[PDB]
Amino acid sequence: MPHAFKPGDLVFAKMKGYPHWPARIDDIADGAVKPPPNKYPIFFFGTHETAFLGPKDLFPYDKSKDKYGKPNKRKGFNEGLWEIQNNPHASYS
Repeated sequence: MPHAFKPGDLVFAKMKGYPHWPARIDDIADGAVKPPPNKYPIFFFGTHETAFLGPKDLFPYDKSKDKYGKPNKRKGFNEGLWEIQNNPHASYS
């Protein structure tokens, strides 16, 4: 049975106007800006952007990859598919 999300969890993350996007729950670094309550720092593979999102926008990677894990025209997307599959815990700093 599911736990709450934790840093390291791999997901597809949904934002308005984008397709479900390969992404991970980031750790918050010492000195870094904390999310709002009930929100998580989400690192998007490929674009290496961060946004803050609640669980309603977060789709666990393993369950959803068959639906979402497919090339897409958008900039950064296919790079992001490579990262989430081949080195999802790396530093992209």
